[PDB]
Amino acid sequence: ATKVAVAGASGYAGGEILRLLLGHPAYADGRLRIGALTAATSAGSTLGEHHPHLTPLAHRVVEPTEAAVLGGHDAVFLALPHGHSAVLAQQLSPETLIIDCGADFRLTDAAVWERFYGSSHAGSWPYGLPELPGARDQLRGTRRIAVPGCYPTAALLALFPALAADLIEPAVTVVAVSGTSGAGRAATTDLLGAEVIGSARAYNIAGVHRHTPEIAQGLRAVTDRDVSVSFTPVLIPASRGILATCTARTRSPLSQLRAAYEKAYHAEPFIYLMPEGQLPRTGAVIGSNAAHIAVAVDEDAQTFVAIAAIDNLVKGTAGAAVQSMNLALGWPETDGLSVVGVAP
Amino acid sequence: ATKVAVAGASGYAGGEILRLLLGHPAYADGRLRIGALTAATSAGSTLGEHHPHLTPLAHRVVEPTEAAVLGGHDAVFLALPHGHSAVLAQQLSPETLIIDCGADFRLTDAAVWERFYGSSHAGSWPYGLPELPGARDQLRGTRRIAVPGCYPTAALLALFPALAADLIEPAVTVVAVSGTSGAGRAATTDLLGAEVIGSARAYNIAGVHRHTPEIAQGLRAVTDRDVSVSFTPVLIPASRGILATCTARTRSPLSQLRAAYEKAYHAEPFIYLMPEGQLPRTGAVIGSNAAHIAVAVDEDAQTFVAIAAIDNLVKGTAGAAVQSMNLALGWPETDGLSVVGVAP
Amino acid sequence: ATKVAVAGASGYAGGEILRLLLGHPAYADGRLRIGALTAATSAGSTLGEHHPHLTPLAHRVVEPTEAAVLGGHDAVFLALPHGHSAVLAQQLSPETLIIDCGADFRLTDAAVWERFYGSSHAGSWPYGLPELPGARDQLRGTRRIAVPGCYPTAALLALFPALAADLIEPAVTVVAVSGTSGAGRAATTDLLGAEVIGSARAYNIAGVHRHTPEIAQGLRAVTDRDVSVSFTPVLIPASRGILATCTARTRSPLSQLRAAYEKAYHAEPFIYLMPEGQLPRTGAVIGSNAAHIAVAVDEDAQTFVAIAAIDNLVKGTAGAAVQSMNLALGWPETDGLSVVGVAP
Amino acid sequence: ATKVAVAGASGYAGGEILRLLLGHPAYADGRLRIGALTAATSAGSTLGEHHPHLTPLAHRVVEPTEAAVLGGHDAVFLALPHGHSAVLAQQLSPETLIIDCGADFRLTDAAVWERFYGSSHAGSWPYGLPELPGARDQLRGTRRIAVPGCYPTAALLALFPALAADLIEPAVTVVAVSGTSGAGRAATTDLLGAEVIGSARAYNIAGVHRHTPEIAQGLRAVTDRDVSVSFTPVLIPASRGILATCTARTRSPLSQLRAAYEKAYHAEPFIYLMPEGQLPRTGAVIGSNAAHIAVAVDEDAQTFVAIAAIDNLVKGTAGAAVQSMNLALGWPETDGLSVVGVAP
Ligand SMILES: COc1ccc2oc(C(=O)O)nc2c1
Repeated sequence: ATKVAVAGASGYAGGEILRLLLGHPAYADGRLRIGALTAATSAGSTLGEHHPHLTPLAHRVVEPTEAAVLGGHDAVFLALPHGHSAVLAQQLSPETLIIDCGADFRLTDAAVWERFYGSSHAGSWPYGLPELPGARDQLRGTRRIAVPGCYPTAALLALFPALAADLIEPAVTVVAVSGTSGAGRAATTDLLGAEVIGSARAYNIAGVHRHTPEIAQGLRAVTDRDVSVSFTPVLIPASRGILATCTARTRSPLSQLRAAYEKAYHAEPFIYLMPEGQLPRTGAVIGSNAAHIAVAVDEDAQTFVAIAAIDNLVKGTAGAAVQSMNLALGWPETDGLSVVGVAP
Repeated sequence: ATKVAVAGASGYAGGEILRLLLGHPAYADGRLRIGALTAATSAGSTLGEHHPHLTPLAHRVVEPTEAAVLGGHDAVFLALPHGHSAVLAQQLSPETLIIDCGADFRLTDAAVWERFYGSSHAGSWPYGLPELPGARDQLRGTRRIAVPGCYPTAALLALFPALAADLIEPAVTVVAVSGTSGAGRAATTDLLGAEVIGSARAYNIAGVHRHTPEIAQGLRAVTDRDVSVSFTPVLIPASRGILATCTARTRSPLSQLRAAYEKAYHAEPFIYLMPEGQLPRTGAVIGSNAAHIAVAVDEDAQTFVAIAAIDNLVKGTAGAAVQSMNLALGWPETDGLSVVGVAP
Repeated sequence: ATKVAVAGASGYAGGEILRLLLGHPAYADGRLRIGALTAATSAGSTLGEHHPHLTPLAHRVVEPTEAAVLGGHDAVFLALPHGHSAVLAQQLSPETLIIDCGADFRLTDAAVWERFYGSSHAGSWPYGLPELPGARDQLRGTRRIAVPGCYPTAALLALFPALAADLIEPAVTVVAVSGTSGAGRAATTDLLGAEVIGSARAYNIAGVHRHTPEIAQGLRAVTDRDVSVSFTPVLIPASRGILATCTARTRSPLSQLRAAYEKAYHAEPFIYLMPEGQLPRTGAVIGSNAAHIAVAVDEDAQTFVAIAAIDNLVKGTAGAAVQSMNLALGWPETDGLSVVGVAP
Repeated sequence: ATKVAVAGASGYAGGEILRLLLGHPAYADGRLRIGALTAATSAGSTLGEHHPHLTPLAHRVVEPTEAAVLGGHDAVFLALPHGHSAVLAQQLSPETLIIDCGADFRLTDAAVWERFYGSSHAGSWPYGLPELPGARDQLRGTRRIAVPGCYPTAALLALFPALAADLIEPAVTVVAVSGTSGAGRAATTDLLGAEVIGSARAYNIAGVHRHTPEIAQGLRAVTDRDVSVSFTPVLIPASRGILATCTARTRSPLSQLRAAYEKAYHAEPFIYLMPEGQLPRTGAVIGSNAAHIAVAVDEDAQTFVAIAAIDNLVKGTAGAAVQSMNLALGWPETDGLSVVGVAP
């Protein structure tokens, strides 16, 4: 009865929305209808030209991207770059579920948006990260979703408990490796297979990366102290995956950092704490909506280290969208989002 | 009802079988229960120490592979080296469904089997290739199953429908590239990551790879003529996937061959014919039970060319295992096996 | 005192030429200066913005590709392995040593050329593959070089000693895996890292690959029969590397065939026969101008199998180019060319 | 004429010394000669069996690792599987140049050594990082040399100059990604291509890594305050390369920090300072002995960021090893070591 359209369907995100939408129970029983699949430039093509893993929808024809095609859908995924979701949302009937993978609606501070993105703040919508305290309540039956960035999802999951229990200091370093699908499907020379194979490199360093404020915005959402974030992302030879290594100055004990995480997550179905003597690997969460997380303390340096492993495309993008979609239409949150990753 | 056991749950196959069983719809509604996860290798530990993606079963403990342990199971998965499924099939009730991922019960010729293994021939169970014509009816209600080798699964899918209608000569050549995951978890020096990264090498050439006669066996089943197969495997920097390039001297028009395949596979839900001038790619099938297949004709060389992409671990082993038992138990055969790959 | 210019310096073939020139003995003593570096687009930027691995040259500003800029150089390299260089070559003084990496001057049949390239045939220079019979002689002193394609160099190297001795039939099959760098540096979607990592796809199949007639061409110079080439190329997750699997039916015994290959190759310094029971791998030759070669007989298939492994940018391109530059300036053939690869 | 021996030649470390030795200019003129090749578990096999990339020495036989096999050599490179070569070192003539790629003779603090390794402190020989203040002198004419770890080489090359001019706090964080050739050649189930490919994982975190102290020790040698090291190593899908992300609270403008680096390094030919707007990548330095460094300041977070790239098997092992052995014998430091990488 609920028909959904996808803007950006030819992208990596839109291909991952459509993969999950195809595995959904409400798509098996026909509750959910895959409607119009639109793209910016390849309007006229079949889906199987872009996404040959989506063979069920291979025949589909990709449509232009305007409200003339997105009307009369109940949900609408925008897997768009920024600046487009803002104008496009305003064009759709305010009763339709807009779920935005773009950044346009993530930020609460307008002057912060302006410094990192260079367009005008559209405004804030419910953040698509159910585990974040106070977010699940906000998304229940909501008709707007701003899905998080991939890196902030890894960083908040790794760091927020220990800072929410005031067991670490509100200055955190984050260094996260990520696979090449976070860069997008836009072809450049830095994303050529020959350039990324057999090479790592960090980029947009020393605070300029746009996720930096997102990490701090979500860290400020469980603390009263000023929050400082040094963010460094590294590109590695992998197609999916994000290993976030999170550090902060601490003084509290391990048994208290530990016990605070399993209280935060012992009921969270998608967040998994590694058994003692295990560390997360991106490999283990790939294709799933899970996050493998380990905590430890560096004593000779008085530092808390949290490590976190998500899939940039699932829990960092599309999974988060469908998860928070489920809460938006009252369906079971884990409707269609497995915790078993495809390995090796 | 229907209790399930897995012998050799330590290795790549066991985990993959467990991964499928966890998504099987009979596991949701209870008609299937995951029981003894047995293993000679490291009996005593938790699964998670070996399969950190199967976290619903990370707590389970690896009992050793014993007749006593598999006893009292309505179904026993056997993903171990050759020779031990001959031993253990003899130690279990002839009514228990035995699905063997090993080699023992595949070759219905006896001098051939001793020829390339040095064993002595255990016997012959129905070939778990529900798309080999006739094989579907020999598994509808069976209790003994031998699932195929990964490369044969791909060659015979690429080659049979054209040899079946004798549009090709029975002298076939097949060079197939595969990931490191079909070589097993037995840590050897040449399977190391540093060596297999950035490297492709041929191995077990000049028809001495024990998948050579298994391709033969499948192929005589569709020709009265004299088959001779030149098989070369090549290993490439990937973990899952098989791309099989299969060519043969031909003289029939492309149209005659094209339509033969559309006939053999139009109502095959797992076998997908690439649209005209599209080509299989392993990344599109990985994590899926799909075979992606394309054919053309080399006129100047008067060769038929067939390309077949399977996920080596799903459709080439575990997914076929699961597929056969679906037919064994009179459950729909598409249950718990998807055609949507995980890509990129 | 030889001045050298490279047209196409911002790409892979050009960059690898420069890399071999910087470690050349003639460059170390002033006998070879590195003149102009040109490319179509991106003039005025620095070479380090394209090849940060070539830090000795990183300061060099890239100039426009005109026959002017290229003038006043004793040797000019045309780094266009996928481009068309015939125009320029006939606008430069004919006293210049011209090394064309592209295909324009490879083929000695205008008809074959128009069919596979859709353009007017521009002629036929000495094939820069010194190892093939009577190839090294036409090169000694030559001021015009046609550099062979990566795939062609491999297949030819593994099959010709045996066609030449009439110890195999002239109907050869060649299936070659290659890293993504042979696809050049043009930013196309299907060459992004996300796409090529974890996948393998055959491309341009059924003899529609412009390298098919080149292998036929080079093979025909060693026999009298026509030669029928079934050539299949596959892309694998690697940046460099070519491992060609070459089959052909025979009734020769192996010891005769190995005899052929030792005779063809005992005094060839860039060509290494694998000891009995060893097979080449691509990682073993990356960086080196070497080729690694094995040969076997599938007897139950009456087939002869050869494996060749070379680097697609060294022996398949810049190494051959430089190896034929040494023969063209009367310098030692191995000057600048290592036989030791950079593994792992 | 210096006869050189290599203990543990069949490992990644050893293979990389012999490769560098073959390109050394004193191995062409004959002042250097490759003597014994000791191999613990494979005496009696052919080196080619272990290092198919080293074909000039494929024929050599691997001998048992014994002091008589080595004696009678002017130089002995020690590269044991887990170092711990103090025992064997003691069995050698004091006349001999001993270059230890292990850890036993690295650390100058015997209690530190005991705590991290759990063993006798055997002492400390000159550290093979000629670029460190006052270390190059300790190296001219030495006959003992302790090769530094791959990780400390990069962390100390990214951090020493800031600390040396007192421009950062002495509390430093290091997150370093690395290829699997830094973890040795010992066949283990988590070092398999199927496990590494597709995955990143941090290991031995939060002070547990035996290179945390090494980084701490080299940093102390340049400032008068005391230093803490948060060190986190991350394994990524690559055979070679380390990308070190280094941070510390900042005391200064960036102009002060860049000056500190251009002064410290401008006369170091293996250290390359990235230009305006560029950042280092591991793929630029592969197989060269260069390190590429860039530095920046994150003003919002009051954090300095250094990024360093080196080939772990070259500048973190065999290159430092041969670069030291050049100074041990008064040869030019740069002999046999290029600053040009094998990209892509
Ligand atoms: C992570 O959030 C996004 C948002 C837009 C995107 O677009 C693409 C693309 O590949 O075209 N990937 C995307 C990811």
